[PDB]
Amino acid sequence: YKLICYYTSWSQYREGDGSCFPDAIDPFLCTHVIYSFANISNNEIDTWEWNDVTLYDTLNTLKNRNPKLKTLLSVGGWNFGPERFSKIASKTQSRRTFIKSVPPFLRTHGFDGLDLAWLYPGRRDKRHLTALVKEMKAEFAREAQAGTERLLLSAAVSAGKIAIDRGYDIAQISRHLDFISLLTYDFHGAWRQTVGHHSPLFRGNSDASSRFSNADYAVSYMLRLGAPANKLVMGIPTFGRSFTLASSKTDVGAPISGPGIPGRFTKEKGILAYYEICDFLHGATTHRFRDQQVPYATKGNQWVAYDDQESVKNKARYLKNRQLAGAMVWALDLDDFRGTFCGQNLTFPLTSAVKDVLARV
Ligand SMILES: *[C@@H]1O[C@H](CO)[C@@H](O[C@H]2O[C@H](CO)[C@@H](O)[C@H](O)[C@H]2NC(C)=O)[C@H](O)[C@H]1NC(C)=O
Repeated sequence: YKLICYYTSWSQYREGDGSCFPDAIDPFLCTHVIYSFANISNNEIDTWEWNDVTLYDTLNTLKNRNPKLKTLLSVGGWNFGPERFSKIASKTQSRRTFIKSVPPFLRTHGFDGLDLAWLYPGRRDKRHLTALVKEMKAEFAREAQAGTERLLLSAAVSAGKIAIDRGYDIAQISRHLDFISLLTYDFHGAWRQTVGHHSPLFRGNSDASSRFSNADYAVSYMLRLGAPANKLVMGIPTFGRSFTLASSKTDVGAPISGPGIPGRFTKEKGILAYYEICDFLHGATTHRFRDQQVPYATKGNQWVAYDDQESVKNKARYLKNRQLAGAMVWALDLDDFRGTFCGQNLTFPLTSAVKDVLARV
């Protein structure tokens, strides 16, 4: 089983303990660590933060304590417009140029592969996404001839039924991708003003409207579309989505007036690092959707939907029973990397909870 762990570039700028550098990562923890967001300029992959080469080096030295460890670099992300990806991939000339620029970059900085985070291809992009994966992989095979190890190629895909039908040809890109990561956590997406859990596991059978929103539906679906189990990796979140209530009501359906107030370290609306959530729980009321097997908490006029050690131990357990390739964890930096925020003395409590279940066969 694989344990893919995303690490983000901008977690270095957080104040106090919130700050995080590749330095704090346990090398023996995950199998694959995906460094977050490279960029594109003049049609070639390129750096993003001023000090990326430095940090590239720090992350890639962990492979010195753990040789089994594999690291990849990711291109795209939410704050990277899709029109941008879309326009590189639809002109074979600008496309072929980006591809050729990739292997040497990865090699110079010591990455074992590249990851595509084209955040949401559209109806008009399905065909080019395919071209890009196909051609990119071809380029990696041809390059392994120089007698060095073949660079890995992966992709982070949407888990929303309508998004998968609209922009992905799952059957095709699964042939060329080393693994596929399922973004199974943005379900109660950005819109609608009702309280709800962003990463529920099941249908929460007490809910009738949207069955397409949950890890289970998403997974079954991808399998039907043709992606093979041994390439699928299920996304697990390490952050919580927050709302500012608009009434005394706190149960399913309750009205929302907007996002939740920012975390003291995370500084961003509607979001909360896990270590922040640990502090938050003090004086907070905790509840747990039995149906979807995921917890939520309220305190004041704030309602937080999140994932704890056991809702996570559970998602992990599902993943195994359906025989998938492994689990993907979004942001080791959003977890309690110091281990001084969530009661117990453990470091990376959530990510290691997943690793425990994954390591028991
Ligand atoms: C990522 O690469 C992009 C595209 O190369 C960089 O984009 C910009 O470059 C110019 C100088 O700032 C601007 O005039 C343009 O707005 C812009 N091109 C676009 C958006 O089409 C961008 O700087 C890079 N991002 C970072 C953080 O370096």
